[PDB]
Amino acid sequence: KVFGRCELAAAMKRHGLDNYRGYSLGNWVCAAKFESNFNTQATNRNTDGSTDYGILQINSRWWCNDGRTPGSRNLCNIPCSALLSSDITASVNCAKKIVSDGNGMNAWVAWRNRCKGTDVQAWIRGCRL
Ligand SMILES: CC(=O)N[C@@H]1[C@@H](O)[C@H](O[C@@H]2O[C@H](CO)[C@@H](O[C@@H]3O[C@H](CO)[C@@H](O)[C@H](O)[C@H]3NC(C)=O)[C@H](O)[C@H]2NC(C)=O)[C@@H](CO)O[C@H]1O
Ligand SMILES: [Cl-]
Ligand SMILES: [Cl-]
Ligand code: NA
Repeated sequence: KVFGRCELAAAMKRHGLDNYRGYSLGNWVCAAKFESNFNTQATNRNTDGSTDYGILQINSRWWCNDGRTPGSRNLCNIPCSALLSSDITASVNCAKKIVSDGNGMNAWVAWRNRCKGTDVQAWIRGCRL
């Protein structure tokens, strides 16, 4: 599924991401825009052999099992394919674990480089929330 901006904002709000660990909703919508262009099916392979999955591009070396990232952990206890679903529940639940892990949203390179320190509330302007 390719979400609309406000559609995704509303879905993320319902799943408790607004102000989760202090990150306003706009941060999460911004991170999803630049990680995946709002496409739940996005995948990208990294040089270390791990793969990033889904709307928040969650990485298979630490967070999910895809059967081909040797010596990886599965800290979210889920197959990486669960993260590609049109239902964002699995991605959100896993992201909550990632963002609690100490480095905050800096775990998302696109958030660090393209969202951090910007006017992120712009990502939710015009949305009925
Ligand atoms: C969205 C996504 O999948 N992002 C990936 C990043 O998570 C990943 O960076 C490394 O991720 C983990 C968690 O953010 C870090 O491990 C933790 O680091 C803290 C701080 O040092 C430490 O206190 C924790 O105990 C430790 N926990 C565990 C379980 O390991 C790790 O430090 C991150 N970065 C580095 C440079 O090590 C990167 C790199 O694989 O990929 C993203 O896609
Ligand atoms: Cl907000
Ligand atoms: Cl933080
Ligand atoms: Na993993």
